[PDB]
Amino acid sequence: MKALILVGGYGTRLRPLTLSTPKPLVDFCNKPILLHQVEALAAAGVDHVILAVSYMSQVLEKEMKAQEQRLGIRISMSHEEEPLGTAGPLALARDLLSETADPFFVLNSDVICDFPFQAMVQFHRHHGQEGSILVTKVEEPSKYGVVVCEADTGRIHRFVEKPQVFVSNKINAGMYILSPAVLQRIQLQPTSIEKEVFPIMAKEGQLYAMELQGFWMDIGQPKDFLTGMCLFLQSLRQKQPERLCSGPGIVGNVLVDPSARIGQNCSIGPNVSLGPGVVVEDGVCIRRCTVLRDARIRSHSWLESCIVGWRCRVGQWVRMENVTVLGEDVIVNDELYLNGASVLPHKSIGESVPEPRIIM
Amino acid sequence: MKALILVGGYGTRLRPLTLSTPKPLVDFCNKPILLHQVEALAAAGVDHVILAVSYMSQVLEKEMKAQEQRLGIRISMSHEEEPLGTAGPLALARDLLSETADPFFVLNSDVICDFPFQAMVQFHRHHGQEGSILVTKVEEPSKYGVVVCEADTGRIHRFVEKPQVFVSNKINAGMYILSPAVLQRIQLQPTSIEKEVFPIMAKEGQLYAMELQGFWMDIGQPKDFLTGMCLFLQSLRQKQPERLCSGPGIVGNVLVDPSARIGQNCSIGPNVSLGPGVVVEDGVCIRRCTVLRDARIRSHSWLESCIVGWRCRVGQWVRMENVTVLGEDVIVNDELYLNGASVLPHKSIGESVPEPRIIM
Ligand SMILES: Nc1nc2c(ncn2[C@@H]2O[C@H](COP(=O)(O)OP(=O)(O)O[C@H]3O[C@H](CO)[C@@H](O)[C@H](O)[C@@H]3O)[C@@H](O)[C@H]2O)c(=O)[nH]1
Ligand SMILES: Nc1nc2c(ncn2[C@@H]2O[C@H](COP(=O)(O)OP(=O)(O)O[C@H]3O[C@H](CO)[C@@H](O)[C@H](O)[C@@H]3O)[C@@H](O)[C@H]2O)c(=O)[nH]1
Ligand SMILES: [Mg+2]
Ligand SMILES: [Mg+2]
Repeated sequence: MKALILVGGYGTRLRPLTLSTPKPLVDFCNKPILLHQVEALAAAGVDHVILAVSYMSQVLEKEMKAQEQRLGIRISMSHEEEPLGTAGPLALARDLLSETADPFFVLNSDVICDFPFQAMVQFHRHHGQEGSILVTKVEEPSKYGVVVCEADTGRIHRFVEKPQVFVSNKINAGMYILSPAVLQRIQLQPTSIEKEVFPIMAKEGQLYAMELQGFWMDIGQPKDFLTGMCLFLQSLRQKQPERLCSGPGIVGNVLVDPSARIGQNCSIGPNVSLGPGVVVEDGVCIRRCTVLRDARIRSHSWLESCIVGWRCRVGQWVRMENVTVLGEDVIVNDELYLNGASVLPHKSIGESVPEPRIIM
Repeated sequence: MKALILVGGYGTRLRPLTLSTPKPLVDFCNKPILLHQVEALAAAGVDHVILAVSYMSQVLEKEMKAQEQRLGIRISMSHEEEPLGTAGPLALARDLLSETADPFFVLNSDVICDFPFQAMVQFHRHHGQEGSILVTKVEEPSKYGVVVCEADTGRIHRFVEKPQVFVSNKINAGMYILSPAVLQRIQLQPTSIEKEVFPIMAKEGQLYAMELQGFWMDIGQPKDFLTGMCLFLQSLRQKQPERLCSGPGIVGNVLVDPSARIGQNCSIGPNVSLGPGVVVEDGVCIRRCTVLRDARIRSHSWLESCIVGWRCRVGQWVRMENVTVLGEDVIVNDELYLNGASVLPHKSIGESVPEPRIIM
């Protein structure tokens, strides 16, 4: 029983945080998102997880080394001297997938959702064919590829990976189960699975469609990070009300790390996740924001729908709103108004930005 | 000796403040604008003052006779039916100035400066002509009437109401002394004094000029009101350093009324005048602003180059900048941003203003 994760890649959409660390390694509610996916695969029970590293590949490999001994599950990397796309890692790991005649999971690392994994392999055993997709309805189609879905069998009549304005509402949830019979069709050259093998596979009608229960979201865009974090905090309050912090100054659904410190006389708005090692001073209001690790936020400041990078210092009386992303080790001077600014790492801002723009 | 102050002008430039209370009654460094002038006229030793205001406002009619026994000098007013310009007040009040053969003072209500009234009056007694003006050098002469001064004879060759050709650098500063004789040049019919009667007086040579010493500023405009306040605070620091409030949480030239209450752990920036009865909470940073009376500013908020009207309640974590003006009885919700927003009285605001505009 082996599962595949397309880790790495460039991650060009989440850019001001992915300049410093790779996209699977960024902290989504005090844990990396790849860590969430491998907790799900370890909870389902998988001996071997194959993982492809096309990016930095030091500081992604050492964390997998460390996490193998905490999970107790054997992990493998495959990497490549050139980017094989998202299809080509199947052809690279074809032998280590081919020695066992088991169906294998295929996951995108940016996807966070409730994980239907072994209900999905029961679905795959029921219909009996080679390829199963996950499908979730999403309001805007053009973000993510769309499938045509029928009633009982769920056989996909027609596939298209880049949607038109009104072609369909059901979106590919980016989570697949592939048999060993499909890697004989894939080639060694760098291709992309979401467009090459799915169109030709949709010609035969071997693809079937598994629905999802709830809160499917990608974290690839920096806005999508925030709304997916809000959805995950809601569903975490559903499942584990224990874990969310309750306090008199805390309103809504707030997740605080133990090493994080909250100064008194301050309000924490809804849907806020505080990383490990942060310190929030007296009289700070922060709503719908994600603060990563070791970040200091000074007194009398207001932050709303923002992402604060690692080792960031926010001055006093700073107002940040509208998806202002701060890179790693960014120092913000006091009495500044940031609206919509994505700030590149190791930068300091002298003056306020009134409009959304990228600060180099 | 008599003195005529021109008030008029319900809607000249201080508009959200004048919607509630007439222009000479609003507070400028914890004193009304008229009260600065009539205190300087008491220091001049004038015997009777008369204000010509084209509207009968009942509250100021209470105020003047309430003031005149502390002042020691009787105060009268003169009301015209339709506004006769700025000369018609002198023509309508001709009898009170013509009954005694002494020079009389003419003032504008918006002009505030150090008033050199004994030096001015002697200067008029020494030169002995029909009218003496006070001029001052300003960087931009376009807004003001600009005189040409002869060297050491203070005689004015030319008086133009407006420039547009840069006749000179020195401007009329709103300070006239007029003889009884020039009473018969004016007519009861509506006209304007600085447009009409000064030019033909300067053609003869009866107009004379004296240059002020320091910090002339108009406070007609609200943007001009703030810089006039910041300039008066520095000159008042030179004159009365012990009147200006000093403290560890207080930075720069700050004038605090003893009834005002300032909370703990907050930094009052430079050039800030607080009204009587204001309440400043914890962590409020106020720079270059003027807070009128009974106005409460809640905690953790930042205000910079702003005017706060009477009986105002400002929410927490609010950021106000770019010369914003609140009218009377204005309540601002918490976590808002006001940039350039001029606000009408008795209006509550529940949205942030991104750009300068007027809110009704
Ligand atoms: N090793 C390797 N991995 C890669 C490469 N390119 C992409 N990957 C992995 O492939 C996954 C998807 O890549 P994206 O480029 O972020 O995909 P997308 O534009 O968001 O669209 C795809 O994902 C959506 C769901 O997240 C799908 O809905 C959509 O149809 C499509 O499959 C990511 O986790 C990334 O790590 C590569 O060149 N090399
Ligand atoms: N009674 C009455 N008084 C008036 C009227 N109009 C103006 N006043 C008063 O006359 C003074 C001048 O009015 P403004 O219209 O505001 O003049 P300005 O644009 O500021 O220019 C004048 O004053 C400048 C200094 O403040 C001068 O530099 C300039 O030469 C000019 O005289 C103010 O005190 C105003 O209250 C009126 O129609 N009737
Ligand atoms: Mg993606
Ligand atoms: Mg003016």
